[PDB]
Order: sequence, then structure tokens, then C-alpha cells
Amino acid sequence: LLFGYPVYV
Amino acid sequence: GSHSMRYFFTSVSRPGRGEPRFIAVGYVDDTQFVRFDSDAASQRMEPRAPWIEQEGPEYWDGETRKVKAHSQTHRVDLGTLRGYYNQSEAGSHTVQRMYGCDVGSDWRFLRGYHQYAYDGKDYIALKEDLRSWTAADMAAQTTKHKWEAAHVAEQLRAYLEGTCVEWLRRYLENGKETLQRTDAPKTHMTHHAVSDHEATLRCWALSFYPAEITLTWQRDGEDQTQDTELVETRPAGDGTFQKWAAVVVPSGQEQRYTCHVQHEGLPKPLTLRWE
Amino acid sequence: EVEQNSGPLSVPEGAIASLNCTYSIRSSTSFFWYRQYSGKSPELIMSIYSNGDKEDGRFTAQLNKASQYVSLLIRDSQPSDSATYLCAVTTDRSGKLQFGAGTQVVVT
Amino acid sequence: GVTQTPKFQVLKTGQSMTLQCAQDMNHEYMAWYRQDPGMGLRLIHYSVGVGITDQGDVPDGYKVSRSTTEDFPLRLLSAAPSQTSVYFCASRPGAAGGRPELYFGPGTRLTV
Amino acid sequence: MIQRTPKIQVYSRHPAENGKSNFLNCYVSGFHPSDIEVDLLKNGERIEKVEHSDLSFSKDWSFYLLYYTEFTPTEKDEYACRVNHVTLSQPKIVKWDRDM
Repeated sequence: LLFGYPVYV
Repeated sequence: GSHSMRYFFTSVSRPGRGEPRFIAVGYVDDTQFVRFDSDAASQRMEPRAPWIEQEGPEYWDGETRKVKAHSQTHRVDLGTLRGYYNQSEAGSHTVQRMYGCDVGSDWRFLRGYHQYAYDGKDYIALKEDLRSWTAADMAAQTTKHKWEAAHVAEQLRAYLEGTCVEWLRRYLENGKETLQRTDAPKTHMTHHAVSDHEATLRCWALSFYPAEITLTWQRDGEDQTQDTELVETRPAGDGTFQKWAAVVVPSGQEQRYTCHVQHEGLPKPLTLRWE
Repeated sequence: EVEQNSGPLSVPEGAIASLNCTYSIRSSTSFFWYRQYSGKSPELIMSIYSNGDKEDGRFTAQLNKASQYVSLLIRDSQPSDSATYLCAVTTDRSGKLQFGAGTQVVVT
Repeated sequence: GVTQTPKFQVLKTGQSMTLQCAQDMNHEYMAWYRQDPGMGLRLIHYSVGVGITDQGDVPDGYKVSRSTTEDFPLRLLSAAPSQTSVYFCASRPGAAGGRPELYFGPGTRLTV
Repeated sequence: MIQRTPKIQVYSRHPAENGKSNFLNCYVSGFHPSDIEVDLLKNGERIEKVEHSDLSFSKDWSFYLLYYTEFTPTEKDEYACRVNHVTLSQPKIVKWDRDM
């Protein structure tokens, strides 16, 4: 299962 | 035995060729089970293992949205990082992300990972305690401050310790015929003449899983390390792996060189000899 | 699961016998064709791994991973080819070979 | 390469015989299949090594032993009218890493 | 920008037996960036039907790929793998050795 929370740099 | 799930994300920018290339792959200890390619004819998450295909359409409809979300962030991260380092858009750049969790022999959580890289070097990484970050330079500390405010470390700790692990166990049970089976290596030696007074003993190990293995040459019990040709564990194309180690033995001394093979599928470490 | 014609395909002598099988597991990598005469044992006659066509003798096996179906073409059908042809599919690192019901061919 | 002992054997209802299989090729993987008109080859059990048995698609009603690399006999606890089929034995060099092609034995016709 | 030279290994899935079909593998690993050209050679000529795996990288962010094709070796046919990368001036060619 992937990580759902979107992460930006 | 211990296990691990890990996802890999590679985003390479094409300046004149349009949107950047995005490739995502997921593994279970050595077994790829999902893939995604922005240039592929399918814009969905495709399976690479039979045990992942038994998931319902709700699973794939969800994993397609998530992998599309990763591509959108990496598309933005390419422009953000280009501005951080005051770089021109005249060239291509690489953004790589990897995260996952490890479980021990008891299948309990062992360690979590979440790491970024820009142009082949470490950019930012989640530390072992799953609460702090490691920022290489000022550009990375800017990201560190942004992720601290967004509470990114707290969201990963809930996933790495709670979801990555729980779904790894689900994948192991669904593929116990494959993932929980250990295929011991098939070992053999080859002797090749290289001169009138020297020869080459090559210790082989083929058709083993997982890829973790150890090949060692000894001479009268002493580990021959400096003078020992060792090749990287390579894949065979069917799921198993191969590796060989070689030493240049002077003619007549073959009887005192011994090859040692260590692998999870072996009850005891093998000791091979010529004659 | 492997579905086949599941019926006697009557092909005259000298024609092209065309039978196909569809598999369910998309991540399958190895595909085989076994022929089995009445009373005898199945023997391997063709194995294809890459997406496309492969010819060996009068036998021709086709692979299409997009539609998930494997077919087999027999050029110049002869009475010695009258047998039940089994289609087998498997995945990587697995020993569980999935065989279809089989398609019986009767050449006159 | 593969041989089976009971060529054209007839059985009874209670406490029937046990079909045997052997191969002289030093194969690791061995399996037992069932063939029925309309269903095809159906996997009963399979062994990936010495003393390592595993269940296939139809394990209910069968017990298999793997004590030697060569012999892989299929036992029958109690015969049922559903046991009327042709039993085949197969093997291949290894469970994985080798050529996945399967070698079949002569077969065993059985009626109840 | 960081650049890493690719490591090339030419080999076969099964022990080479003249006359039986097999797979010719060329495993490129430990390189950066990912833009790389890998072709398989038969007697100097390029093999057309050549498939490759999905791109992935190792702990140190170096990529690895496996290029494979189905073939049938003989005692006279010579096979090789030609790899061109930004870290190499001239395209490197590694001949297939039956014992490596």
C-alpha cells in the first residue's frame, strides 16, 4: 500500500 | 525470516520533450509486484506478481490515484529544487524517492525509511526515530522547515509503523507460496587454466532467493579478501539470483583453497573444495 | 484460470488448426503448449515467453499479453497431429502450473 | 524419464492402493495431477524438495509423501466415486531458478 | 553533477547448452543518471526484440537495469552487450563468456 498523504519539497 | 516492503520513485525531467518521466516500482524483499510508468500505455498501477492481483478493483483504483499524486509532487519538486539551487531549465535533473519498512523474524516493525535525492546525492531523509529529519544543505533545511509545519514526520510514523507493516503481512500471507519460500542456491565450481603455473577456481551459486548471499574464499583457513574477484549479485530473469567468486590459484595448491557459501536457505553454511 | 475452446475442432488435412486459450493472471511470464495423444502422456512442444510470435517446425504459437490470450497454429495439418492440446500458464518463481480443459483436434 | 507403477489398475471402495512415482533425473520439484474430460489437468499436490510437501487445487482426500528425491508416491485414504480419473506424475529440475518445463510420466488410469 | 560509471555483466539465465533456447542477460547497474543506451549484439549486429526491466535504484541512489532477449547459442555464434552512457567516451562492448 502506498503513502496517501501528499508531500511536496 | 525477516521481510521488508519498499517503494521506489524516479522522476527525470525532459526540458524540450514535455512532462518529466516518472517511474514507480514496489518490492517485497526482492520481488517486484507493482509498477507505474508515465510513458506506459496504461496510466494505472500494473501488477507484477500473482498474489497482488487478488485485490479488488477498489485497491487498484486507490493505488492509481496515489501513484498519480506522487508524479504530480515530483513534477513540482523538479521546479522547486531547480529554484532552490538557482539552476537553469536548459538541462535535465533527477528526483528520486524511496520509502518503506522492515520487519524482523517475529514480523514486528523493525525500521522505517523515507528518503529523497536530487541529482544523485542525498537531499533529505527521515531519521531512525521517525521524528526528525536530516537536511544536507540550506535548500534541504527549507524543505525540513516546510515538512515540520505540515507535520509530515507524524504522518509517516503512522504509516511506516502501522500501515506499511500491516499491509506487508497481508502481502506475505497472500503470497506465502512465493514470498515465504526460500530457495537455497545450487553450488558448483569450475577450473580454468590461465597459465602454465596458475589456474582459476570460480565458485558458483545459482537459482537462489532472496538475493542476500555471501561467497568467501579461504586459503588454509585465512580469508582471501584482497585477492578475490567478486561480482555483484545479478538477476536471472525468473525471480532467482546468481553470483560467483573467483581466485587465481597457483598450480598444485587447489587442494588448500575452500569456498564458503552462506544463505538463508542453507541449514548450515556450505564448504566447497576442489579435489 | 485457463479457458480453452473445450470442444472438438474438426480441421481437414492440409488446413490450419487454430486454437486459443485465455489466462486470468496478468503477471504471468511463461506460457507452454502441451500435446497429449489419446492414452499417452502430455509432451512439451512449444514454449513462448516474449510478447509476439514464435515458430518451430510446423507449429506456431502466438502471445498477446494485452488481451491475455495464447494461440497455437498448426501448418499443414496431418493425421499424426490428431490429439488433445493443453495450454499451460505459470508465474515467476512458481511451481503451480495451471492447465486448461484442453481442445481435442480431429484431422481427417 | 518418469515412471509410474500402476498401469491400468482397478480399485475398490474402502482402503484403496497408493499410486507410486519415481524419476531418475535428480529433480527437486514433483507433482501429481488429475485429468478429467472437460476439466483438464488439475493439481493434487506438489513437493519442492525432500520432506517438503504442499497442497494444490484438490487436496481434500489425498495424502502424499516425499521421503526421497526420486520416489514421490500418492496415497489414497478411502476411494470415492469422484476418484475415477487418470493420475499423472510430473517433475522439473527445481522449484525455481531452472527451466520451468514439466516432464510427465506414463500416467495411471483408475476407475471405481 | 554526480555521474557514476555503469557496471556491465553479460551472462545467460541457464547454463549455456548449444542448441537449446535460453535467455541472454545484460545487467547494467550502479550508474547515474538513468539515460543509458543498452543493445544486445549477435556477431556484431544489433538484436531487435530486446526487452528490459523497470527502472530501479539501490541504497546509494544508483540505478540498475536488466536487458534480456531469448536466443539459442551455438559453438560459433559470439554475443556481446554494447552500453553507452554519459560517463563513457566510447561505447563499451562486453563479449559474452560462457564461464562468467
